[PDB]
Amino acid sequence: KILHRLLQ
Amino acid sequence: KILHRLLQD
Amino acid sequence: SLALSLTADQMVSALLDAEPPILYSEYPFSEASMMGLLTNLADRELVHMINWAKRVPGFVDLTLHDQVHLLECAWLEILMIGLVWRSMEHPGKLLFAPNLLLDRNQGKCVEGMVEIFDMLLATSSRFRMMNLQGEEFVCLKSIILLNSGVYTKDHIHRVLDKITDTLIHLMAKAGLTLQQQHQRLAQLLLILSHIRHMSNKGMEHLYSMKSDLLLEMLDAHR
Amino acid sequence: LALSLTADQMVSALLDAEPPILYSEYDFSEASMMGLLTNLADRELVHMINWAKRVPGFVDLTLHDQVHLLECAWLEILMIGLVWRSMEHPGKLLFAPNLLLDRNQGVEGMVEIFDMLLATSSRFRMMNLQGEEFVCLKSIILLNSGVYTFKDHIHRVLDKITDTLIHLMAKAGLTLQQQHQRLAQLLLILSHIRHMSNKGMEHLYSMKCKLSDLLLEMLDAHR
Repeated sequence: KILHRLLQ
Repeated sequence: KILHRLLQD
Repeated sequence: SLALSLTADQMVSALLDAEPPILYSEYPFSEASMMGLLTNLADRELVHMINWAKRVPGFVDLTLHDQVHLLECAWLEILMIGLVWRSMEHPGKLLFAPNLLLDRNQGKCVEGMVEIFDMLLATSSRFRMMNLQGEEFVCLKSIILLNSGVYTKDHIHRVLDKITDTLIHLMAKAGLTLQQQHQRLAQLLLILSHIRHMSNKGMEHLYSMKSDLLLEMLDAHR
Repeated sequence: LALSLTADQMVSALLDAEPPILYSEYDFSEASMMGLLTNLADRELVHMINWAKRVPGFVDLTLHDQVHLLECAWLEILMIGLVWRSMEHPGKLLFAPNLLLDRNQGVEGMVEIFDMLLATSSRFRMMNLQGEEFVCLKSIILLNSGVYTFKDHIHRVLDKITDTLIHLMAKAGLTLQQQHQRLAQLLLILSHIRHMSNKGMEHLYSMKCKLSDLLLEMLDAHR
């Protein structure tokens, strides 16, 4: 998930 | 519209 | 409009007196049988909702076209908050009727209703944890009727301010502080955003699942 | 942290975390404007993710809960931002400082969503919505839209934002009755923003059946 990566 | 009829009775 | 001249207690008693009755369903399930019971129940509840709407202070003062638009927008929302209110004292179950008490596993009988069933249960537990009172429920339900289609107008917002004065007046009698009054007011109205979400997702399947009145109510969202 | 903030410190923290106003690559088809709107929303999602990190109480949530709240509210947050920028432009939606559209420039079925966004913008204009109140509503949308789709910590932050909104209305000279009415008026609009997002997400899935890797994963979250 790109959203999970950008949030990390 | 049936809603018109029920809103007047 | 005689609704603006009403006091807070007169507003509450007018809403409590206008409450529709708790209907029964037709005396295991399948996809077409459960949808048949729910459709038949919702179709009969629409007749009581329409007469309940006329008794909401300020609704009669609207034109016939504005009355139709508000009911067409919020009819599923009003059915849901009523179902959620009935299911408060039944954790983990939805009380569609006194003889129709369904749980999660019953929602799997039709493909796609489990998601709405879980959201309805979460809303019921949310009201249950808030100790939602009947006087607050009838205020929230009338707000849905007037607000859900107001932007699709000065009289409606004036009546909406009256229900807010009614809600705060109810919380002051319960002993809440000034800080607790606006916090609970904000908490209750934010749940209306989820009730709107549940209605939008539920309506989405309803005009794909396809009573002439229930069809005209359904086509109004296409 | 968030529970140990004053109302004034809550306002300054939200105002300081505001994302910038991005430009589009404008200057026209129905699919050329959709390319501009999709390209703009895609670049705005990058700033929104970093804006959500700076919302008080959001970092305290788990990574799975942060992903969930943004997946459910991303279109709501974009819409309330668009509506806020369009306040000073009646009858027009300011997607970007160089992209200002009215009814006619609105795609198959996007006209209904356009009118609802305009009606929401005029509603904010009639209320004379303040930027201090706007940043509170936008952060309320982020925390509330997915709170029941998973909680005590999130509701505690929501109560603090409500205290912040009431604190702002008391500074504006409003009486206690006027504070509660305006607070209710603002939160009922969030019910309409949820409605616009649901209808918009429905229209966005029909176009995928006819972007970028992030906007597709955001769309797939709503199935």
